[PDB]
Amino acid sequence: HMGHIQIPPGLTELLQGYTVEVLRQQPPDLVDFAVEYFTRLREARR
Amino acid sequence: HMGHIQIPPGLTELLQGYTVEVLRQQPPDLVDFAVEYFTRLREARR
Repeated sequence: HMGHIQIPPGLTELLQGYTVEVLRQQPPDLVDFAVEYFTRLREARR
Repeated sequence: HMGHIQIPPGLTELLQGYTVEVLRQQPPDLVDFAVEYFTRLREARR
């Protein structure tokens, strides 16, 4: 349970957008906003 | 719909932990991991 790699792929871009959203609409809460925004991202293509 | 501030409070620390989790357990997916980890954070205190 130690691992030898420390580079989260697709983590930068994804997070980046976050700052672009939470700021373009400063939500009343992040935790909840993170679950709603991401929970939907799974069905984005829809 | 423009806003004049650009500093998400409580956003750094929160995100920081993320990198500490997604890396200490490289999940099979971030989006879903973001919704599960955060969706639960709301009931953390529990």
